[PDB]
Amino acid sequence: TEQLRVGPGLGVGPEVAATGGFHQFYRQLPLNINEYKLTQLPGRLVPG
Amino acid sequence: VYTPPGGHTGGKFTQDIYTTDLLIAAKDEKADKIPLDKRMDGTFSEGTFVQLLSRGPQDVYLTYNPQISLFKRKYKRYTNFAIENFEERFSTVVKFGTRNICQLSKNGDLIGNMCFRVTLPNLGIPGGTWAPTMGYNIFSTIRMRIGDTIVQSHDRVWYDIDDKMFCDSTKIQGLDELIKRNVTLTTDQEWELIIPLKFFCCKRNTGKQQFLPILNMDTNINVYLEFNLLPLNSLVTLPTGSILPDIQSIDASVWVDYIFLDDTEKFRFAQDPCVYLIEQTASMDSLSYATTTSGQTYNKTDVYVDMKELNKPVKYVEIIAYEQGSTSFDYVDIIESATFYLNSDEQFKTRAGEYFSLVQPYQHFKRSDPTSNISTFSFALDAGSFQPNGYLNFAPYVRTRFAFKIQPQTTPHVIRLFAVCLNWVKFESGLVKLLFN
Amino acid sequence: ECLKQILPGVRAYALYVRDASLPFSGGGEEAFKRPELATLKGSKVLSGFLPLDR
Amino acid sequence: ATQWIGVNTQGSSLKNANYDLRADPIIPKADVGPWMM
Amino acid sequence: PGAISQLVSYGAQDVYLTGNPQITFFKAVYRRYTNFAMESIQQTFDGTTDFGKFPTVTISRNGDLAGPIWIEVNLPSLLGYNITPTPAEGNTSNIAAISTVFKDDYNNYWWTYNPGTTPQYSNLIAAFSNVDYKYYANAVTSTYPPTALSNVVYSWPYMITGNTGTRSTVAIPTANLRYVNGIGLALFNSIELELGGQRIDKHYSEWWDIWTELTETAEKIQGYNTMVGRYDPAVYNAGWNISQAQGGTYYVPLKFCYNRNPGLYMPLVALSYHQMKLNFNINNYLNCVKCNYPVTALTSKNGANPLSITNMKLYTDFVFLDAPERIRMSEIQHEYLVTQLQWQGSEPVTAPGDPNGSTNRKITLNFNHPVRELVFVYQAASNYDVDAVTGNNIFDYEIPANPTATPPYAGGGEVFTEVKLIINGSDRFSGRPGAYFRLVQPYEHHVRVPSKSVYVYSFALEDADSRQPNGSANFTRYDSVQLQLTLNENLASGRVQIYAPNFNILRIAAGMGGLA
Amino acid sequence: PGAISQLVSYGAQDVYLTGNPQITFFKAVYRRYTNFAMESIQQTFDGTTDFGKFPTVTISRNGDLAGPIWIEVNLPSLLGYNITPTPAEGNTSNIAAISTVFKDDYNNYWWTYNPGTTPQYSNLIAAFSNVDYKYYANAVTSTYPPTALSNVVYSWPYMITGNTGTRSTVAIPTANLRYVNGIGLALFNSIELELGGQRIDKHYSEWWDIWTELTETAEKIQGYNTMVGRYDPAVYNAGWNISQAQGGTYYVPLKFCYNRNPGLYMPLVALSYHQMKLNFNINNYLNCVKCNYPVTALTSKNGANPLSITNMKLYTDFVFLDAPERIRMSEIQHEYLVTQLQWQGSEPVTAPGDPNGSTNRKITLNFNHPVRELVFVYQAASNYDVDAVTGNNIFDYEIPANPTATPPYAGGGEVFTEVKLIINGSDRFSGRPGAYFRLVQPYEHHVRVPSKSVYVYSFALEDADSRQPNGSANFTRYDSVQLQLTLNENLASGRVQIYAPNFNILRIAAGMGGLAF
Amino acid sequence: VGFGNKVSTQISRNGDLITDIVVEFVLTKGGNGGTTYYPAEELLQDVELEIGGQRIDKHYNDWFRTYDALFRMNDDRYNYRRMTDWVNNELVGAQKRFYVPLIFFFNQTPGLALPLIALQYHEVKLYFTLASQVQGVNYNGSSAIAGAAQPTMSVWVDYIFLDTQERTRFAQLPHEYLIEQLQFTGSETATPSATTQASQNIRLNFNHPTKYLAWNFNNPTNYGQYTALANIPGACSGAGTAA
Repeated sequence: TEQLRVGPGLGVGPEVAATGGFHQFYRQLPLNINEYKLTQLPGRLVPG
Repeated sequence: VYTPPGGHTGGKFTQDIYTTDLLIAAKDEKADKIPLDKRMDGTFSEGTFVQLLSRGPQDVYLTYNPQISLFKRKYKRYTNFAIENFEERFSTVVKFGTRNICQLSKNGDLIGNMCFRVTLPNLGIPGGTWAPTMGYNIFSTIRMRIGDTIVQSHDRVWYDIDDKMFCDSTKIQGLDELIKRNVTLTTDQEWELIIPLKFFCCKRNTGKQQFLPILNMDTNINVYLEFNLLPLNSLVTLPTGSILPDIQSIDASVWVDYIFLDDTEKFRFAQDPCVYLIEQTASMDSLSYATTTSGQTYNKTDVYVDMKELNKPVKYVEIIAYEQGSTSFDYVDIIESATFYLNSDEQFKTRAGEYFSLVQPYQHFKRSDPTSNISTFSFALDAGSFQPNGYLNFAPYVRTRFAFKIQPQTTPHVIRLFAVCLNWVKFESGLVKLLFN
Repeated sequence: ECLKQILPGVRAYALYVRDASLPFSGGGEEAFKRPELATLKGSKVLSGFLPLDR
Repeated sequence: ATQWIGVNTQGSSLKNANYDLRADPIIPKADVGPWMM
Repeated sequence: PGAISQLVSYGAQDVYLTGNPQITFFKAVYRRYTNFAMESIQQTFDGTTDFGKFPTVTISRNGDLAGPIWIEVNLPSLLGYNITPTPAEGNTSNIAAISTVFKDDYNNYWWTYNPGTTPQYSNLIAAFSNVDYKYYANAVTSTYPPTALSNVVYSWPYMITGNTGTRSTVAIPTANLRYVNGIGLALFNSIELELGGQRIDKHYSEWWDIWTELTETAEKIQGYNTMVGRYDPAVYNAGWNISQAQGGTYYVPLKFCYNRNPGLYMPLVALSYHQMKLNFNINNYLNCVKCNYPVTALTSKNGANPLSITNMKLYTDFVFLDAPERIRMSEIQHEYLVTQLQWQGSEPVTAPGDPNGSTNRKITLNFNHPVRELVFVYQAASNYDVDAVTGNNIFDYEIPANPTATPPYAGGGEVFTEVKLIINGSDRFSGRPGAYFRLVQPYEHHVRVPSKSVYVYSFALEDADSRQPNGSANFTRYDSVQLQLTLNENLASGRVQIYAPNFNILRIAAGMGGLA
Repeated sequence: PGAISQLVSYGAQDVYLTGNPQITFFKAVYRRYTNFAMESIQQTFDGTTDFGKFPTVTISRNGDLAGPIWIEVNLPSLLGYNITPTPAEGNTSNIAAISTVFKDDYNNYWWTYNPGTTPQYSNLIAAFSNVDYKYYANAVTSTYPPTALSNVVYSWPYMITGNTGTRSTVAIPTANLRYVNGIGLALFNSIELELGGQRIDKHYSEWWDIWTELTETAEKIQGYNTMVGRYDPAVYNAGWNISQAQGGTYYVPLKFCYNRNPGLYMPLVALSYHQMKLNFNINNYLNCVKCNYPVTALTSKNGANPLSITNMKLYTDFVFLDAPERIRMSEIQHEYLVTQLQWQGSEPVTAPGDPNGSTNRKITLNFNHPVRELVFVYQAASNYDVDAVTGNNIFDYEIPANPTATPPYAGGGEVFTEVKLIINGSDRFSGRPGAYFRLVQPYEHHVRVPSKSVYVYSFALEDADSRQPNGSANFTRYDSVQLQLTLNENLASGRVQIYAPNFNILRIAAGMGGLAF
Repeated sequence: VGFGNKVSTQISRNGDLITDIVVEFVLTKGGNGGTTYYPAEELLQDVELEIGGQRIDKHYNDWFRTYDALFRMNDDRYNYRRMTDWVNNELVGAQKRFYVPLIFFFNQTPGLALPLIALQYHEVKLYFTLASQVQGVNYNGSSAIAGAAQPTMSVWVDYIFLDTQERTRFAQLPHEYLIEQLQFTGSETATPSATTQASQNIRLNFNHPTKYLAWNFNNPTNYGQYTALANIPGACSGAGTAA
């Protein structure tokens, strides 16, 4: 058989040999867990 | 600056005339090819993101074109049933030294597991003790008679071997307490023995279900259990000058778990024919000593067991040795090597006794010899599975034997081989018959 | 729910009257079948001798 | 109908017994689950 | 010859076993899964996490399905805590870290060695064995290096009293202060699981030990025991220290149907509006220690710390699923097969002389869904009490010693002699002895048979949960259920607990969850 | 009443369990299989099978599939061998088969007994207990037979010095010479499995020890220790000798996927051009033994044999198929999902008291194929050395008793305090205390908890290969992976041996096999 | 029923609506006048209430004491004391029937009467935890009282029977009841021992619109002791004399 000496890359198909060099570029941020508990309350004026 | 190896766009594998099947379908049918790299949810360690999205061509066998999930589990819905526990009685007074026959009452729709219960009367001899394992030492033979035919038979030695070979470890300590094994029972106290009966029934035997369709046994065709008990003279040891008080009646019964079914199956089992795969046993021994015409006895350097009476597909055999006179438990390893013949042809290269005791059992349970000296030989990849994984059919053979090479003995030991073989029992038209004899 | 009881009920009854009417199932050699040996200890009988043709 | 004797409104232990010696009128039931409306 | 000959020979039975083959055993087969990855992610606590507190933990939607949960508990080492009543022996004192009047040479501790003195080196405090690595009290000295060694210092921070004779006096405590063997389970009297505010399940300290002894596998019990304790009674009641009387990290699993079965991992991806919470019930620090002295203060020497828990951190093992699974999970309605635990209590006396009762007792069982089994355990001594001395050993399902009868009776087993379950006034089955329920039922149904006397009865053909129904009894159609106990005649005056794991269905739809 | 009330009133909630039934628990079924038979056939070695040799075995195409393989090793009892520097008291001298000055009467050994002498029989050498079957030294005598038996003689070839006085000198050698506990595994440093010269897998003595502890069941591991000579340290370190210092036949399994999973049995019928061969690496003569003296060599008392291996046989269980399958096996190509091991060695100073280390140590990993689990084995002690004195006890992945610090520290355990894995520079998981990986991980996922300091981490959900993958981490696409280990401060320098069992595809076609990357 | 045990009730459905619930205890005290202090509600260690298995609230004996201290006034709190304690200098051996009204959302006023008629799927179930340490009945301080008798307990529920018109409406129409809940977890104080004013900042964990916060500083040994003991009349045992 043919040996597929596949390397580094991220998020790619089985036909792809490698895409990365030493640091693959793409990453994603989380969604900020328990954010729903946090409200960012607006301020108000005092009549003064 | 030079073009990186493989090109500025990451290098790819070509699609040639040798690439087939998954290495192509995985890419064209890739279910997650559509998302614009938004496949994963949030709140994670980045390495987990990397792992989840780092599949290669070697993964087309594992995670491409999925068939199932590990988490979208389904369960199967089952026919409604419930179990009631009935106590069956012996027709007459239960005594030691005779055959005590218990008739079943056909209480339920299926018979599941069965257990025999007996107490030991308090003979009242302060220096007296009972047999090492009264849970088995008393049961010379147990048979299950189904109509006119016998489905299976077992005796004291097989039962103890079964436990020492197919009782899974987390149950042994509880079982030893249950059958009062490895303990000394004195004759001052009345002891309660509860003994499981390793029939072709559901559990206790590495089996699955194999229920008895009791409803379709018609009229005067019933289930009888034959409990052949040894006389007390072989069971209880008394000090010199102590006279056996004797037992005129025994408190004994049989616990049978009866299952009642929903109407659908309730009638099907009563009416429709059913065939079950069952396990039957045989016992073939050979003496370590030989006798001649003048009555002289000589020890055998080489002793073989003729398995000529065994005519069934065998899953495995079990080999023990024990002193001829001490007809009791606690077995001894007296075998240096052994080999197997079919019609005088070798089946495998002679192996040492340690192979049969320590190695061969790997196939199945209880590959150990803490106090046990039980060795086996299998004809199947596993012994325990209900599935008929493999067997050797002895029906067409005329000269089968295991030849055991031993050191010359001073104690008259006997080598005893058990076979466990497959058969079928059919319940049809009110009758129960075996397919093969 | 009714048909779930009636349908196996009808099947069960038809089989009941089948057996309630005649002895056993009516089956002959199919029911009253003793087990087969099917071993070869004596499938070839060694006829003791072969006489000459005369 | 042997499985249907002693049946409650769903699998709960209501002490079925009619403690209220009266009529018990019917409660309308729209099959809206997660959030009634 | 060999296997080749075996293949040539043919029997009639073969037509039923190898004829027209359906499967083979030598062609490996497997199925394919949507790629997923696991991660154990820490959860936070709302509230104080120490002895006697009731913190709440909300399990956040970190992944798509919330699987196994482990609680990491960091307990202090009590060998350094005083028991204020000080019945005797002056509690405890550190030897090595303080009291610099003591000198350490060749790991031997001597009182105030004067380097300018005579060959009579000094008064010995403790000897050290360079091959055993243990300290010894009252070692024999005819020369500076001690020779014969005895009286092993099983408890290192022993007491010393000075200004008595010409030298101070050293002795080893006789009171072994230690954690209840099952400390990782004893700490938490209960944990409730709720989703959306609806209670789903609840475990009790006793249950985890009962389930472990009843449905655990071989060669993991030593591992499990190491994580939560549970030193076998045969060595725990031998008075061991150092190993049984130390703090450190304990790992407590939560064995819910939603934690030990991948198919039931809580589908939080489909529960955007309902979070699930764990409500904790933790014991008081004046508990879970089976001490020789009555315990009252149990408070540190170094300051006044009341045996606080140093850390408590739970981790949920989340699975992250790929796109097609996450899409189906949020769009498709699900009905998950789940298990709930219920239990009942009663308090018999088993006729202690006085007319307070008999050996014939009934317990009413108020259970509410199909039940897998009934599990009966018996806690009677001071092992249901709060005292430390012969008390608090809650995982002690046996008959205590009680030689306060003409026979100086103790122990013996066979807590119950016969039981029968009565359903709606009628027997469900004919009575069977305690041995039947202690050994035969688990021999047939469960993966192990219990060491501690635990009596079980199953409604299943065989069962250890097994991730698939296999028979149940529906207690919603039983208007009156009583379990009749025939008791032994040498039981103490304590409580009976009956547990009944049962079925329900968890419906997941439109971001909200709940039980039928 | 009875179970009928339960049967009948199954109730509304139970509709999910018993409604519209799909299966029955009351009909036992089985499937018909493909006729086969097994034969155990002995293979031979090419090359000397002794210490320090690298023999190979070619597995002959006797059957259709090659199943389990066991190595049957015949070792001499070594108490018949001398420690050449003679550290003390003549390590061994046979006193039964040789030296006619020894007399034997009632199994009692006496010095030059003269039958014509007085009631003072002679000088007793060794007393024999007819009930215990043991010999005793320095027994009390007065009647012809000795009256009190003590000082049990465990090694029969004691040391004698003769003709120096009125009695010979009898001493029990103070030299408990024995094979390392783990002789069944230690004898073999490594073994390779290849098809056609191309290596597929390679196992080591360390892995076999760890895997057995990690993935073995009760009442099999106990036999494993007997046939694969190994002993729990609880008794081995108690000073046992004659009960353990024995040779004889040992049975070492090769736990390859091709040997353990029936479905992955090597289909030699389909491999007409590639033979399956095993390459052995046997340990050295001065190894796999332990003593309380500096052993430099062990040689026979009779002759000059340097404690060679007596014999060695390889037994392969071959599967023979009937014709229908044998034909299909040849004509149809196969693709098997198989496992192999990968590892990297590293010998850091490992946070010693010595100022050449630090407790924050990272080990860069070099794995590629999709990994099911990581396993870390700790070897940093005198037991990592080849010396016989406390050495060679390689299967002891604990902190040594090394009291070379202000506190006379020994043992204790907790080799690692925190473990974290990093992939592509970022954490794969939040760091957890070492006990997480010694107790929790193997409890949750694996079959057994080693209960010996073993660290594991799974990428799969509840399995131990289990003949089906349940998840993996594909290392082939990782930019860089490091294992971060927070060390204790009571460690010796030594090796950290990291294994990473992984999956690959074995393609077999046209009589040829090979590993597909 | 017993000290330290747990019992529960399921409210029968004999009516349309329910409002008050009164828990009865019959106790015998083991000491003379002044020995007890609210034994009826110390005993009622807590009551949890759920509908169909859904938790609605839970009240604790200390909440009952705190609530009484805050919200019951001069006539109703003395009558409350009459219902929960001995108030006439009764002597050892006195036997009294006690009434402990519950303080759930539906039982302090008819306007929030709980509609059982509209709950044909769910039962309303109450869990009662009885204290093991009850001052003057089972223990005097920490010392057990030999011969102490178990309580007699009963729970009474006040049912409302409606006419045909309203009965139909309550059964057929949907309802939204605006109800109260208690939120509670235990915690430790930071009381300073000497030459300092210690302070603590304790995190609150509450999650619905809150009418008020309330708190006390309790001696866990003595039910209702929210102040220090002192040699002031009524402030400690034997106060004012040499004992």
